[PDB]
Amino acid sequence: SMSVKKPKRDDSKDLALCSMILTEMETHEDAWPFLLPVNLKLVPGYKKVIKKPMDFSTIREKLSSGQYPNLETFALDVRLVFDNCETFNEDDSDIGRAGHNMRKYFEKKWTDTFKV
Ligand SMILES: Cn1cc(C(=O)NCC2(N)CCCCC2)ccc1=O
Repeated sequence: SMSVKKPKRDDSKDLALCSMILTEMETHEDAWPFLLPVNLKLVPGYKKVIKKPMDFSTIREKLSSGQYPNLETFALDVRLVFDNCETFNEDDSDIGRAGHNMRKYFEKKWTDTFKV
């Protein structure tokens, strides 16, 4: 509360660590469905069904331009990528399984990097 300061973690490396994690995602073999925005004019249903689209390139732009206030908002956009993928794709489709694989891949790096 007012004048009662909770000790806080050192966040000074967060930008560079989130960037490294995103680089790992971008280079993963199963990243291809998520590297660019879904083409809203060529993919039936996407625009109406998926209320907040997100992809790695948009995340990279937001990270490179100071649009994430904290690491929690960065992980929200990452998780949004895979939530959208689950909403729109069958678990066993190529894109659907890629999303599941990428989510697991992300969450381990997140715990390994920040749950010190
Ligand atoms: C996350 N996601 C992606 C698509 C999609 O179209 N991805 C790219 C592709 N169509 C065009 C360039 C490479 C070949 C495949 C559809 C539904 C979805 O949920």
